[PDB]
Amino acid sequence: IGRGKLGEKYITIAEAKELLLKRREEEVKAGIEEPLYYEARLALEHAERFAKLPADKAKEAVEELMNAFEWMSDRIACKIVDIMPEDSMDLRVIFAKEEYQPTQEEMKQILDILDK
Amino acid sequence: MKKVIGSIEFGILSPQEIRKMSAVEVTVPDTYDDDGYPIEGGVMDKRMGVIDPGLRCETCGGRAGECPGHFGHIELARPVIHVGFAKTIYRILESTCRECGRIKLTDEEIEEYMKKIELARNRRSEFNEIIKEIHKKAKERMVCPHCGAPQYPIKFEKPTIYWEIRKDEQGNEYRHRLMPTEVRDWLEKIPDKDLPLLGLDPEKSRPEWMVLTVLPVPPVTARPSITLETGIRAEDDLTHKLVDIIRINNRLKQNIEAGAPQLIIEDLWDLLQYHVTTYINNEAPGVPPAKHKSGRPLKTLAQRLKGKEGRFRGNLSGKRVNFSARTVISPDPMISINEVGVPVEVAMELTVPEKVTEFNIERLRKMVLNGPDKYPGANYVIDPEGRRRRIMDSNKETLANQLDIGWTVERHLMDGDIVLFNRQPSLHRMSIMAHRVRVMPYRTFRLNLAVCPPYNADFDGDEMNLHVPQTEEAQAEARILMEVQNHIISPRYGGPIIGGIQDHISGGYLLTREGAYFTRDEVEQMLM
Amino acid sequence: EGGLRFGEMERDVLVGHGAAMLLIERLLEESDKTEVWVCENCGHIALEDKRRRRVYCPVCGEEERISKVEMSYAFKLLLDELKAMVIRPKLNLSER
Amino acid sequence: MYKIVTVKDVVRIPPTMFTMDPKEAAKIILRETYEGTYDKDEGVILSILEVKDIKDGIIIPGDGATYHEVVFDVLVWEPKIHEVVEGYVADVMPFGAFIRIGPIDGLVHISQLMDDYVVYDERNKQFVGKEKKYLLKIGDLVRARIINISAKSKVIRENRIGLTMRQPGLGKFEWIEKEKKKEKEEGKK
Amino acid sequence: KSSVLARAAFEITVQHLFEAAEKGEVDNLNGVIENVLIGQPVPVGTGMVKLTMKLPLRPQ
Amino acid sequence: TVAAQSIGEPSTQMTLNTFHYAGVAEINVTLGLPRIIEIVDARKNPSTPMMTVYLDEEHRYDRAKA
Amino acid sequence: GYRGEKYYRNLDEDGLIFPESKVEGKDVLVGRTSPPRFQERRETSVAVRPSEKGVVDKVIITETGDGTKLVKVTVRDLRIPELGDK
Amino acid sequence: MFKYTRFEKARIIGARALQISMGAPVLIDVPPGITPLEAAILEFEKGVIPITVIRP
Ligand SMILES: [Mg+2]
Ligand SMILES: [Zn+2]
Ligand SMILES: [Zn+2]
Ligand SMILES: [Zn+2]
Repeated sequence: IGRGKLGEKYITIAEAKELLLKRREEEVKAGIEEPLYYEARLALEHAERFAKLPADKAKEAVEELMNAFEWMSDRIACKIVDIMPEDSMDLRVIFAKEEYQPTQEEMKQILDILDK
Repeated sequence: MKKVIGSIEFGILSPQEIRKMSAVEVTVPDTYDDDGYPIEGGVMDKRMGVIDPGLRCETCGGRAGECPGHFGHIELARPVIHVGFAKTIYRILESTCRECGRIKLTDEEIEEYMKKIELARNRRSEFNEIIKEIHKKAKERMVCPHCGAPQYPIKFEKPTIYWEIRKDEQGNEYRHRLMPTEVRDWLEKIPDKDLPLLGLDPEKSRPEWMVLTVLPVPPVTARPSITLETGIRAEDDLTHKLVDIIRINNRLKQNIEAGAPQLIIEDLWDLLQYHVTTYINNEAPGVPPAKHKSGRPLKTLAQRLKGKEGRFRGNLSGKRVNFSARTVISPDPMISINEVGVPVEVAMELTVPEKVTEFNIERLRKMVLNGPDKYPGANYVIDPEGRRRRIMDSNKETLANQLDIGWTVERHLMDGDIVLFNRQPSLHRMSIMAHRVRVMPYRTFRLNLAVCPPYNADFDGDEMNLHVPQTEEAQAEARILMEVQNHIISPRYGGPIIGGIQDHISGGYLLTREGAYFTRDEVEQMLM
Repeated sequence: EGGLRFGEMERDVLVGHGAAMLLIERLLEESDKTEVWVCENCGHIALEDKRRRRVYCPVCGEEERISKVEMSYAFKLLLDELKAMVIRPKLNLSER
Repeated sequence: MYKIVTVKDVVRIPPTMFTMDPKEAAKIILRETYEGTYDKDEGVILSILEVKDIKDGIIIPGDGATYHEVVFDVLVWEPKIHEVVEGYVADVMPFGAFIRIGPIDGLVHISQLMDDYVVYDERNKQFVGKEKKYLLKIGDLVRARIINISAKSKVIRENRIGLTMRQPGLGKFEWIEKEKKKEKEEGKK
Repeated sequence: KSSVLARAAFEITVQHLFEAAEKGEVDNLNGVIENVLIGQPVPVGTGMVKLTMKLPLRPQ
Repeated sequence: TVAAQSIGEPSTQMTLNTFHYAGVAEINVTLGLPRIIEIVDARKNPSTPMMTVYLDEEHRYDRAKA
Repeated sequence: GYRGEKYYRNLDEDGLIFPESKVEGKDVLVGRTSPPRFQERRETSVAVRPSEKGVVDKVIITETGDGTKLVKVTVRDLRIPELGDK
Repeated sequence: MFKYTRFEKARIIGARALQISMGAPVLIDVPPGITPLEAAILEFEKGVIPITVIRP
């Protein structure tokens, strides 16, 4: 990427399936033979494999995870929203992805939020 | 997306950098083999590049033109002294100490010199004055302040020879001949904190690097070989000198390994040092220039850069140019002062690239149809892709039809085109001006006579040069800045320069003299 | 079929007129056009690899930043000739 | 993994596009240049969403086009080591399973497939279970941690991603269900 | 003159080059001669003019 | 550059060989091109150092006092 | 290195130009092929200067001092006075 | 504008001529057969100029 970085935003795959669909409609109404360029429908299949999470409700789950506890970074909430670790052992598994393993009552409230 | 060179920082090279930069070590002192096929490890090794057609290099491959050329290296058996840095080496040796390698300066003197040297370090002259003062103060000392050792005086000889007077019995101070090895050991021990006091930075100029251990070999393209009448393949003098170095240091390595009497080793060391000295600078004072077979001194790197015909001036400052012509000048008062009569033959050869747009498609199409033999025609046509075609009678119609927006046509010169007109020598600014083109049948440039005083030209055999700008910005600059009518007033004294000469003044006097009268027919004819 | 000589005096004349782009066109554009890659920390001429399709710094071992710069053939040869001696010219790059 | 960043840059607008609005032309040019390319420090550039604002142009000598500084945002799938990725497996090869981890496909080595002795199918060519008979199907997704990031060049297809499967919590959804049943049995006892 | 190349082009090229190498001087290329050597626009006359333009050109 | 050319172009016109004859009531001084070269090169001492001594109010109108 | 066919258009079969023939520039006067040593044959013909023109006046065949052959050809050109002549 | 020096006028005309040659449309009707440069001069003389100059 070019000179200067002006920030970043971590967004769920359900938060970009609709962006890929915007590209889809734009290109087809443009008359392009390919509904979208290379490396993009391959990502669209991955998006639609777990596209069952509503994008807006996904972001609601994110913001509830931010306001639930302070050690939360939007990438973590993104992956929890993507994978739905309703099983406690699975949430220990993502806890291992993190550098540390916090309190499991926090995992109770992640289970609460995941039911959105 | 391209970048430009904003600044250049000069520095001295290092043996490690030489080793990393080079792609081959040249050990075989041979240039060429039978039927070409350069000897591997020779002075013409294909690793450094390829010059002749039909062969590829190995580092980057490609045609002879495609290969930019790559550097080699030669690892010398024993260190030698660089010619250019000889005087600096002498000053460093006679200023710094021998044991600790520190300058012969007191700590408080070092502190005050540090304070003043940074202050206003921009100017070069004061910097050199401070350097000379420090050098003198260091030289005047006898015993090093840091260690109580007698710094014996050191002497210098013009062909890079140092033989200090080492302490002898009864203080005779016998002049021990210094060798580059012990000089290298002397220089390496010098610390880096006081390096600025010696006029040296601690990054791109290390005193140890000042003495050679491995030297590079210029790429084969940098040392081209020109085939003579009988295919002699006479190479550049640099190649011959390199062959000499390789043979000499090969034999030096052999007698070093054999452990022969060290006198022969010293003699070979001196021969190698002299050869390297000639390679760096063939004209360096104190050495005999190395002439070629016909008694002509070789033009090494130093002479290659310097001189009127050297690299720096006469090769980048000025060069031969394309799209130019030269012929004699004849007078013509019937054209405007901002026009030049151009022979039709020159117009057919010189061309101006024109991009095909909407408002000139018709004219360009017609002129392409004219071909390259009728006057209002073209020579080459450039398609939008980039490939360039040549106009011929077989493909005139097809090329004319294929012409469209975005194409480029190399048309002949036309009336109204802008060109550059110059006469040498170019004493002042007005020696080059821009005139509009007007094509004429014969073979001489036609220049209006009122424009003679600027060029300082007379029609007694003088010759003038004509230049045709090719890019639109160049054409606009020539049209707006250097038009003839814009330079009527001279910038030397603020008066007119392009005025009447000779017959103009005399005929004016004849016309407006007292008693002059003209009839009806004369009046009408002269007014028309 | 040689070309005419555009000496130093003509260069000073063209400078005196103040035509920079005309000077560029007469000097560099129509003779010895060149392109060269250089690494952005040493300034040494980066060595492209036709085999690996990748540019790199042989002295520096760098591939993260390599830029392509236009220059004259005479200047490239002068840099080579300076590097023939112990002179090391370090090029600092800038963006327009 | 999907993420959007905001980056400033300068765009070269050719004179042919001098009659349209600057924003649309800048979007087209950016789509041409920064798209379908894997950045070494960022990941695979996927799509330019929209250019936030565009400045004026600078006429560089010798070019004739206008260079405009611009700020814009792009969505990029960014790989990162030591993370779980839920990708479609495919193109299983006797050295490694090829997991469609997004725009790029990741590699799962035969040994990484399973804790048991290294096994891979020959006739059926997906998976032969020597001891635990745990099998993998191409049409089935699996979730896998990352062991290495391959960052070679700007192009995507050259690079790959190494994913492990031995670690607990990762496997075929059938294997995950079996492990969950084992955990439930252990916790109920 | 601060520029090394400018001084070298005039006279005594080799000595000036070696002296600059010793001192480790830096050439900022702010003169006519250096820009001519590298083939970049000289900073006099038209070489100092800077231009901008509004993109949405209306042919009218 | 304009100033340099304006000083240099007329330089091809003055006589390098001046009169070399002071005559009467004059002192010979280098003229033409050599004088200009000496001025430009700022030689530590000129070829013909000649001074000009204007008189004060007294001794100016009186030849004998002159 | 074989140039255009039109360039060798007035040479006799022995490789020498016919006297009193018209040449106009870049036309071959003596056809000569050199050994490929720097299965081919380099073309090393002697041709008129690119910008000149005239008529062949005389052709001389001699044996040089070394025993090899030597050929000298002279081309005459008419020069009517025109603009620029001194 | 306020006043155009010789160098600024030359620069503007050159830039406009280059743009016209590379494919930019002309905002003034022009006679047929004209070169791009003379079209630029006609455009400048008419007074329609789309390129402004930046002063320190
Ligand atoms: Mg004369
Ligand atoms: Zn090569
Ligand atoms: Zn000491
Ligand atoms: Zn480097």
